[PDB]
Amino acid sequence: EFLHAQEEVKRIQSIPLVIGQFLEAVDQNTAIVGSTTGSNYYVRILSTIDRELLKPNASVALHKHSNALV
Amino acid sequence: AVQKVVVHPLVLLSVVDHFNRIGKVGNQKRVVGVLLGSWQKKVLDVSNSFAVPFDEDDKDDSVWFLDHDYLENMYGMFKKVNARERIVGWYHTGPKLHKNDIAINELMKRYCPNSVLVIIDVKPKDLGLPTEAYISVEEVHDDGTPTSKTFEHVTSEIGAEEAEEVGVEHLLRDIKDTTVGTLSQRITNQVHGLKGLNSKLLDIRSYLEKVATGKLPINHQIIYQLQDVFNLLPDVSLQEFVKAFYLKTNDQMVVVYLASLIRSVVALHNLINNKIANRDAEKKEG
Amino acid sequence: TRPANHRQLTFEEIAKSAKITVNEVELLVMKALSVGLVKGSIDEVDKRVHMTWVQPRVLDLQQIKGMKDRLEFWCTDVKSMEMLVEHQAHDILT
Amino acid sequence: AVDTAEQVYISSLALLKMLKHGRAGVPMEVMGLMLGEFVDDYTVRVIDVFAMPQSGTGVSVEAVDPVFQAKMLDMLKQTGRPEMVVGWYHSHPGFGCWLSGVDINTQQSFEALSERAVAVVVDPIQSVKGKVVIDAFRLINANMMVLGHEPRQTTSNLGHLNKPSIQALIHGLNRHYYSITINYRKNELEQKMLLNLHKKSWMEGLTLQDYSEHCKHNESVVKEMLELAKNYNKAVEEEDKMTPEQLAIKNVGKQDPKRHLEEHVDVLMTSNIVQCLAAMLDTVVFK
Amino acid sequence: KQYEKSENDLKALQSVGQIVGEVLKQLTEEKFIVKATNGPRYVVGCRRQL
Amino acid sequence: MVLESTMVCVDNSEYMRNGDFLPTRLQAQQDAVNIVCHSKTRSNPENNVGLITLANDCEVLTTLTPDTGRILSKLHTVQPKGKITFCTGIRVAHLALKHRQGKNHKMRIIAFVGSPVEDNEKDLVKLAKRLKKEKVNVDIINFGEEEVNTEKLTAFVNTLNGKDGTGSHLVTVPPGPSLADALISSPILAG
Amino acid sequence: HNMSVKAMRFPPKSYNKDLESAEERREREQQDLEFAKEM
Ligand SMILES: [Zn+2]
Repeated sequence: EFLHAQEEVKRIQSIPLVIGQFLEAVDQNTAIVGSTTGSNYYVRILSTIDRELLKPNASVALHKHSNALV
Repeated sequence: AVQKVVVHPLVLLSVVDHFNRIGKVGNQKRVVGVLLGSWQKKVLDVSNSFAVPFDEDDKDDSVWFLDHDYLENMYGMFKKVNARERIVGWYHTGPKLHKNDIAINELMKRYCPNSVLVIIDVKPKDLGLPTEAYISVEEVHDDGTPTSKTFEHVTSEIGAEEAEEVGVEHLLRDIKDTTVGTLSQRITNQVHGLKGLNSKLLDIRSYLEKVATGKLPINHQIIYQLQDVFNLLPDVSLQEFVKAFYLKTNDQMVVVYLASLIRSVVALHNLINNKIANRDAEKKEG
Repeated sequence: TRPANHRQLTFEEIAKSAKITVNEVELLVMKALSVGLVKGSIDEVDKRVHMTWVQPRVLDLQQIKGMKDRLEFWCTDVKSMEMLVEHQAHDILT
Repeated sequence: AVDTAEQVYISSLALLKMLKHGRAGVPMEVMGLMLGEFVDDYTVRVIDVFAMPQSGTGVSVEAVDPVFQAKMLDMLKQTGRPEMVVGWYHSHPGFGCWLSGVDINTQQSFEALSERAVAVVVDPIQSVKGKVVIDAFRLINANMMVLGHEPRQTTSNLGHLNKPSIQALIHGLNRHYYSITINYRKNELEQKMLLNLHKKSWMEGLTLQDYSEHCKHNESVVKEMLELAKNYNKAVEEEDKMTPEQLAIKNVGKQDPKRHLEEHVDVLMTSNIVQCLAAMLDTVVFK
Repeated sequence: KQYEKSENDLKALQSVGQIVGEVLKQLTEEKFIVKATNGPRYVVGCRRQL
Repeated sequence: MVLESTMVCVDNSEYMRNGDFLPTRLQAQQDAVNIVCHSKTRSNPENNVGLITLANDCEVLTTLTPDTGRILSKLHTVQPKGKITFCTGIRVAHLALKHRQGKNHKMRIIAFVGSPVEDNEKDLVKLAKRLKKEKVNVDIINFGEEEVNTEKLTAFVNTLNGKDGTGSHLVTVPPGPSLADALISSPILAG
Repeated sequence: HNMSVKAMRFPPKSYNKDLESAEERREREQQDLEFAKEM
């Protein structure tokens, strides 16, 4: 039953995706990005991302409305 | 000439719903319909279908009917709603390969050159993949008739697609033995695959039923392969096939000996990360 | 005629079964390999040949009796080794 | 009146017809008809769906062409069995599900003949496995909006089970239409013959997997697994240090051994145990 | 004919303008990544026929 | 109007091939089919007239459609070459009329035979009592040449309108190549 | 490796309560959503 929701969470990644840039993280599983609309945000993550693929200055993906890491 | 066929689960369901809407006749009806789809890069694709009105009287079973006006306009609509979609051949419900299916194909080859048929299942029980397809080949050849023509089975499987895997995996909700680890292969091909070779061994036993008693045509072109299977039967255990077998067992299990040795120390380290949260937590909280 | 255990005949037996001399049977088998009716290898110092593949011939209702019986106890060998599978790996998957 | 327990039974064939026609022509809003079997005051059943072709370039629901449907309604009538049009659908591409002001007008032309034509929205993009994005709707009279009267007169605790999305709540829900809970009609005539036919491996596990390269790949992992254990000969050594909650934030830049080191052990086992076992069943079965 | 041309405008008023962008690279067969002439960079798909 | 479905069974057998009839045997029977499908259309717009054969290959040449343009297009260079096979000609004529959109129509077939038949008279009377239990009235009109005083066709129509059928006829062929418009003027005037 | 599992699951204890999110902030989330829908 856990493996049903394990794949179910990735509906958020679907098509209409915008691009920001990683800046730093406050803690575990919550970070700060800066969008290419110019304004910075305090965002949430998606848990399947390997965190150790982050930060040279990492181009990321953001949800177009709720605006968190994708 | 044709590599393989690709069948989607839409058309697989788009026969059985038609078998239910004609299942009220009770006595006898075969579901025969028109198969739609493309074929690109030498791989036969199957996408869409419908079914054509058809009847059959038992006495003088060479009188079939395909209402071609129903074949024209409904494909004219489907080409209009989807120009990418086109004809690919035909199909029939195929319990046991009825007799009209030698010239149903020749009736409607004026639309598709390689007019392929598809035999489906209406009562699902087997240990395999109950979707059959043939191909049309003819011969002015060896012994039977001056005009000879016999279907030959091309390999068949159920092809997937990204859009339908959402719907296919939604409609199951019953059992799906995923999480491929050390035991997905054990059951998809080691429990089942050995019993896969069961019915392939048992199939040539069914041809073997003619030793002196069965049907009157005997062999001519069936035994050159069977003479080769016992000839190409693999090498016996006398050579360094003994020695090179123990060679790799003394190589493959070394990696297993190293990897299992690693797994102990990892979980031993995880024990220490749990004694750091037991003894250093009772004095603080209580 | 020889079984699949050896099928390894010598040149002296060819000189017996075809009454042809030693200095021509090497020319005889290279013609047989070139036409393609046999596929094997040729030794020269041990005076033997390792024939592997032969041309398939026809047969009557007596050679199917051998192919019935050599097939038949090979059926239960598939039964016997798979009997270990569903009985030892049974609790791995219901 | 209606009892807000309207319980739309659909099908198994139509959902595949809905998503295929919604995905192949995706960014233009496509539409079609719903040819089902109407039942009582409470429920409705839609078993068959045929798609309607478009009119021109542009995202619209343009209009129905009754030349097309009248020939289509008697097309399968002479072949299969009679049914009757119980509704219609369109497809929002990547929105969600609501009735737009363009969507509501072509609905209002269809509720004139029968008062129970269902407006259905499918979304073939926000759907992955256990999501098929759905929730068909149906209009409510704006006459009762002026009266300030709340419709649909709840007699069962079956309607208020799903919670509507806030983005659909921005639109005309719930001031012009309502949601309807649905389930699916599954049956063993279809259930078994799609399970046992989708992913069946034929003779793959009865192979040896490139026998010179499997033991070559058995070193292609182990060599860097040495140095990845040197990191595991490193990261444990800077413990009894700054309070390993701090060793959670700080390790988001560079790779860790401990998770990566139990990773390859699973890989270096199932690649070996499956391949070593399959070699030793070929020796018995093949002579 | 005076109702013909004025019927052309009856359905010409339903076309929608289109954002003019520019293709930056290509991730997969369907994952494209663009930047409009407005501003921000997007991740985008296509039609299956284009 | 009255509910029927007119189905003509054309004759592409190999004995209808000569030039004894004045335009052609093919064209004179075609325009006879044309003026009677104009007769069945203008008395009732619901009737459609398609054509079938009774040759070795009982082909649906043109589908049963209210259009006649496919009928006019196929009957040019139609190749009337083939051994006649009438023993399957009933089964292709009857089972076609059960594939129709309406079974409440009067099952009516006309059948054109212009070739010597090699049927068994016992096989057709088993097919006649098959049609007795299927309630089918077929008026067979003889064309071309045949066994004169047509053999096995008197006993078939007699065993067609038996058991209170009594409405069918058998228009036989006159063995003279005259103009065939007045030959078929009797079924167009009355039944 | 089994014994390092079988002697490891004893200090799981006092996992006191998996909190979903809130009572109050959930209600404040609902009020904020109702404000946006009215807007
Ligand atoms: Zn819409």
